[PDB]
Amino acid sequence: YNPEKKEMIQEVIVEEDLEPFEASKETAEQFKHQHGDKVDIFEIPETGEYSVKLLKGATLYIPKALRFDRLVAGQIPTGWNAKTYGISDDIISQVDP
Amino acid sequence: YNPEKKEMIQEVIVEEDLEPFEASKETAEQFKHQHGDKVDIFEIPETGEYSVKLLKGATLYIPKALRFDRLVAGQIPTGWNAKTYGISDDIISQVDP
Amino acid sequence: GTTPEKPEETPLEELAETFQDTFSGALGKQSSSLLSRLISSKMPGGFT
Amino acid sequence: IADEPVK
Ligand code: NA
Ligand code: NA
Ligand code: NA
Ligand code: NA
Repeated sequence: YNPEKKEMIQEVIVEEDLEPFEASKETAEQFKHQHGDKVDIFEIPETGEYSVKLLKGATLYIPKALRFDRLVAGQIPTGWNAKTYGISDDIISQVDP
Repeated sequence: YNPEKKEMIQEVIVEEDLEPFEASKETAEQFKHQHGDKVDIFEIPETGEYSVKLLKGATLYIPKALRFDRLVAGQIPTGWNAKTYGISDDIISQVDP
Repeated sequence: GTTPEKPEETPLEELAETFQDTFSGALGKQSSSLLSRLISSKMPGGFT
Repeated sequence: IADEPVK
């Protein structure tokens, strides 16, 4: 988290057919399911992977970045680690901080 | 919500410079802030709007769709409306259902 | 595809030999999904 | 080089 660079996404409508890109059959079918008419998917006969041509009218999400004005917080001292208190790695990765 | 068409987004890396698109100065600057080197923004001298050329290497989010397998729920009867119980429009728009 | 009676209580050495008897050597749906995700999420743009 | 299916 960097309050000076908040990551957001903006919906935009594709104005022009995009360049095709490769993807799994499973993923290509997922794109097709969402976009319907507005994406073509085609098996690549050799690889068995699929090409994914996002068409004009499709919706994209383009990352953009906000400057926020709360830059300061009361934070647990840098270096604090549940490990130094004796808590296992398995507990640390299971559990919310 | 349609459990048969869950809307998700997948990160993809732009393989080829995209077609420019128009956007506010405020929004163009936001895109530039996120993407740095990987987007050019340029004032359109006449309009005062900006062109936004997302470059090869930039990250996009492309909507895709999951089929989910919990299609059924115990739902409050269709037509139920806080209004018919006497609750104002102002309360309904302020408050979580 | 199929599984022994109580796979959770079978040691993984032994589970491997039961699967080996009916296994073609082909990657199957779960492995292929995870390798597609590895490449699409952890490899640089255009590295299919 | 020689091919082997995955075990
Ligand atoms: Na927790
Ligand atoms: Na559901
Ligand atoms: Na509300
Ligand atoms: Na509420």
